[PDB]
Amino acid sequence: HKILHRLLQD
Amino acid sequence: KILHRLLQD
Amino acid sequence: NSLALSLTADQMVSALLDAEPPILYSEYDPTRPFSEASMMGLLTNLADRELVHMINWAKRVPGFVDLTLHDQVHLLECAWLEILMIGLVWRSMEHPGKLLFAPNLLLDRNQGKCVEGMVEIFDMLLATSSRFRMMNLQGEEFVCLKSIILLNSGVYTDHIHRVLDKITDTLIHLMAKAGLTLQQQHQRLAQLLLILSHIRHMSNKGMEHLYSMKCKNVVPLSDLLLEMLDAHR
Amino acid sequence: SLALSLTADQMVSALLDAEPPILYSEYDPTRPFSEASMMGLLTNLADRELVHMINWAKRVPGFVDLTLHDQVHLLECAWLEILMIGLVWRSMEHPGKLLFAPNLLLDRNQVEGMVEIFDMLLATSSRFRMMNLQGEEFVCLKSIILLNSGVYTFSLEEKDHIHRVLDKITDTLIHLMAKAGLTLQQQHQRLAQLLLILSHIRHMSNKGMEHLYSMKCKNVVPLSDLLLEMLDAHR
Ligand SMILES: C=CCCn1nc2c(C(F)(F)F)cccc2c1-c1ccc(O)cc1O
Ligand SMILES: C=CCCn1nc2c(C(F)(F)F)cccc2c1-c1ccc(O)cc1O
Repeated sequence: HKILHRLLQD
Repeated sequence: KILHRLLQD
Repeated sequence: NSLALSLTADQMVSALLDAEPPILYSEYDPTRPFSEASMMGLLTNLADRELVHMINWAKRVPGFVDLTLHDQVHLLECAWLEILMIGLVWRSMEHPGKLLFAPNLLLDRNQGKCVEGMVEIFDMLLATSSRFRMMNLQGEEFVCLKSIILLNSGVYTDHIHRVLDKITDTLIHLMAKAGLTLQQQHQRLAQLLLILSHIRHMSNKGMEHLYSMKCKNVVPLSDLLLEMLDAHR
Repeated sequence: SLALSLTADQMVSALLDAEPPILYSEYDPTRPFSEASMMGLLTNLADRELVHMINWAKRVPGFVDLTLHDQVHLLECAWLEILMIGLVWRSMEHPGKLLFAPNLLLDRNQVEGMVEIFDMLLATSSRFRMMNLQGEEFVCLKSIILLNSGVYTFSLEEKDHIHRVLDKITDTLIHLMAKAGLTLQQQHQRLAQLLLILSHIRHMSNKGMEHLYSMKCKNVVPLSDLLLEMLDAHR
């Protein structure tokens, strides 16, 4: 649910 | 100041 | 086995130089900020945009990619403000007495002081900038320090340590390449690394200030900044 | 200055001789303690330690060459870092525990907040242990903290003198490592490893200073006049 979790993937 | 006092003798 | 440990000094320097994020601009409104609202509006907006470049820069720091996602997240959560701050200090070197937040946004301590609790942090940043200038800090050295901050700041809270050693090797290689004697090399390494203590200090004090600002809830904060801030409390 | 003329071996001897004593707490295993009382033990202890630290600082080569105004500033900035590194050093050979005093060893399971800080102090102690940190290295690290932590928040000739002494301490550290049989690559790496730990010590100090402010305002855990004054300096 952290934005950083998403950003670090892409 | 305590620290000042302790520092000077 | 991490590819990072197999790079030569020169390859490490190139990798880091190539990974540098660009220097972003602030709004083109020529109004010099003199209030909390205006100043912090500009600073958070800038920070928000810079964060996105920082995330993609981190991924390009040798060894970072070898960490689990959760570890990458933790390092970034710990270090983000230190990293923004060291960037600011670097950009400001050639402008004594000024903080170059962006090429179109130079602030001085007279602006800092129109915001409770800000001048003390401004003054620390300025002194750090001055230190960099008087040390004739080089871009190649700067990128090593920034990577060290990324990998070191959250490291407690073997791979990372081996990568940190490699960066040390790289800083020494740079200094030897620049003609420094052996004594000058270890003295300079120590000088650079001790400055990281002060960078940590400014980040910690900054973080406190931002928490206070978050609560006041006047300055708009992005959800990403909120999460980055939350990680510290 | 006399500090500038010291050989590495003389610097080390001087620092070792200047070490403060290890103090006891008032802990009593037969007595019940609360979060408040257990904290009073740490603050009472820290207060008595401060007096020894002040007298220790005067024997750190270079320190007494500074104005009283600057000595005061350095100690206000560094006092918790210095207490903390000493604690971590005392705790090296006690995995999972912090040896506040020979009669006071606490584990993670010992307070409301603070566990985060305990955990960081434990990690730092584990770190020292893994590096097999030497006493000679420890006393160098502690003197570096004293001189360095406040150096960027004050003639700025005073600042130059501090930087010179600091460089001397780096020389001393390298000297120690060379004498230990480390290759040059190994010396530089270990020097960096040691100095990066100082960033973590700074962090723990900053986080502790914030926790202590809450404790004060809470006005439950006792705090000596000197400790209140040392705290005010960071605020
Ligand atoms: C919430 C994001 C703002 C980041 N930030 N905060 C700063 C402060 C204080 F508010 F924490 F006190 C003082 C000085 C600079 C600050 C920055 C900042 C640093 C570098 C950068 O490129 C952008 C920034 O907003
Ligand atoms: C008012 C003086 C207390 C000093 N202090 N504070 C500590 C904390 C926290 F409460 F700030 F979080 C956590 C862990 C150790 C703390 C110490 C301390 C450190 C070393 C020492 O020899 C004595 C101490 O009280």
